Amino acid sequence: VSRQRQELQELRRELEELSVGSDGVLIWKIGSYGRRLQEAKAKPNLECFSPAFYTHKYGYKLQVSAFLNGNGSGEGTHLSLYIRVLPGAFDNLLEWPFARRVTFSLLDQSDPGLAKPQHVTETFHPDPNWKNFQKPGTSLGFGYPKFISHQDIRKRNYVRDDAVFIRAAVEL
Amino acid sequence: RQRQELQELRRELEELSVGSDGVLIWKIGSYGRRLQEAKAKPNLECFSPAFYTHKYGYKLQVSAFLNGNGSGEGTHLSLYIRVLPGAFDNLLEWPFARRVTFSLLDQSDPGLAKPQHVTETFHPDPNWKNFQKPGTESSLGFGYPKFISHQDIRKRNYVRDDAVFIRAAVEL
Amino acid sequence: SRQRQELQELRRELEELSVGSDGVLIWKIGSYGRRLQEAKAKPNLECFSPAFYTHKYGYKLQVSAFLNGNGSGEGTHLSLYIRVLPGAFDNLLEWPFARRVTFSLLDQSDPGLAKPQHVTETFHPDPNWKNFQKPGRGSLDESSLGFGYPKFISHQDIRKRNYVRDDAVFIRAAVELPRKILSL
Ligand SMILES: [Cl-]
Ligand SMILES: [Cl-]
Ligand SMILES: [Cl-]
Repeated sequence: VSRQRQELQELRRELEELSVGSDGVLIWKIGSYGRRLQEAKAKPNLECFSPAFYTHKYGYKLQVSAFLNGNGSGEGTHLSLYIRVLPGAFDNLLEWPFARRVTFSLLDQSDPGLAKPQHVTETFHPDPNWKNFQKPGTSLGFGYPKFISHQDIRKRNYVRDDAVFIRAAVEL
Repeated sequence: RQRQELQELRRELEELSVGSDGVLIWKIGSYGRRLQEAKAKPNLECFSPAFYTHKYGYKLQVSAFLNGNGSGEGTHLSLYIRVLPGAFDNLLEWPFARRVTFSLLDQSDPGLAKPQHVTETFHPDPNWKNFQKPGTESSLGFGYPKFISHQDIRKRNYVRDDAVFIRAAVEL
Repeated sequence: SRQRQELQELRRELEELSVGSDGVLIWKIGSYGRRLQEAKAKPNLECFSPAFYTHKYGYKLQVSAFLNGNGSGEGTHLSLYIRVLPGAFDNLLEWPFARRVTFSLLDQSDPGLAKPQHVTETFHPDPNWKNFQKPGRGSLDESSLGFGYPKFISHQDIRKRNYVRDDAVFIRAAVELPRKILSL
């Protein structure tokens, strides 16, 4: 029994090391949007987390997070989006502070052949003085409290089939 | 209980099945045994792992009747493809209209002699219901009931070490 | 047993997903100090990288290391080797394996503040080395195959710079990939 469980834990860890951006891109699907939005309205600062992902194979380990009902200046009125640098297996091989351009998008879920998608996008340029980007060891989220308002999110296909797509594109 | 813990990992592995520059290579092992099973069970269809054409692309699945079906029954290998519901469907153009190239690979040492692959190409038919957006008649896929005859498959190295390779290249 | 069979099937599926990143495998060897002491006590003690495909539908390779050395490097050097393993796509490939291989022991220094001085060896696989031949049966069944460097880096040199950092070493194997085609 102990062997089968240690085996499952080993495979789960292996799967997590396979979470890697595609040309620096992570697309995070937040399902059950309708329910999760009501949970966030009942509990201020309830945060959703993406799976951890490597920017590129043997790169930085990052994690996207979202407040469906918002946080800080966006609390109760906006979707808020953040990213964090996590301790990664290959940190000693990397340049510090983390200084890669990060592009956040909330995807417009429209068929591109029928209508041009109108994604909500913002490009983050890390400040080398912010502690957030320093080598882990030697949370620290960085992002936007007012990414998209509750009124604006209903104006395009940002929510479709009770799901939203958050895109984080890291310049490699 | 653990059947679903294992099914969670199996589902994640399926999400990691992605074409290499739009290419899926599907190995059908135990050819002799499976061919005999196909002769005894005419509705016996082999399925490839499901795969994404590209990261965040269309989810497809290749299938084969080793003893053939329809007009190829008992005389040919029949090859088909289907669109399956994918996690990113709302981001894609519909109907699926990307050129698909099927090849049965000649397993000849390329350093010795030029392998003579058996190849067919098609542009997906917009009137084929399965090429339309999933969720929006026969359960059969789209393809070739007469891909290669049983006489031709025994020539060259189409069957080698009791295995055949099916290649499906999707124009990205 | 049914769940145990399922675990081994998933483990095989995960191995098929071990693919180099643009032909690159980076292998982290943790607990370096302890493993060096174990290797001093057991001369044949060999560390193995996970098996990996050079590229999707490519060659299956595996890197190996003797922390206390093998052959001419025994007791004085780290020895590095690579071998071809039976892969699912072997019958579609050119044999013998002839793609350029570059081995590196990584100097774990921040590249932005100091130039890391990696220890490197490059080679064009010799067509006469039995391992680089197509994998696969005779009455003689042994494991002596892999080509390499018995004297990759000396024990004196590995203690310089940042080759060992946080009790770990990084071994890099970069393999030459098929060239992309372009129509003019
Ligand atoms: Cl730092
Ligand atoms: Cl995908
Ligand atoms: Cl150390």
